[PDB]
Amino acid sequence: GAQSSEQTTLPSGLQIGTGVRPVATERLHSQGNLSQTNNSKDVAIKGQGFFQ
Amino acid sequence: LLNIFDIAGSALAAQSKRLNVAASNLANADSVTGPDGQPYRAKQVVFQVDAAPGQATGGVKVASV
Repeated sequence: GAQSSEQTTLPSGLQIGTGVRPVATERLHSQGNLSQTNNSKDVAIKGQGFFQ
Repeated sequence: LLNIFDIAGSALAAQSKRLNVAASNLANADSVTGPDGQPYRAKQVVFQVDAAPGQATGGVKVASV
């Protein structure tokens, strides 16, 4: 309703709302640590980029 | 309205008004505000013996909530 400002009054309306649907599943793309495997054919990446 | 019918009907009306006030109280417990914005003051009814002229008894009136 209308707040007259004559009295301190509560702004009472009514809206209920619903639900908490999941909106996204973000992928936190940070540089992981490195682990030495001593294998010659194995390789890791510093910085961004993906093997195709 | 027949006399004893008047007595008992007044009783019915008074008890009904008492119950309505009690229902309003029980429903408006935990009510932050009124319309203009003021506490909801709990309400009670006042019972008085009816038939001011004659016999000093007979019926109940619930004037002045």
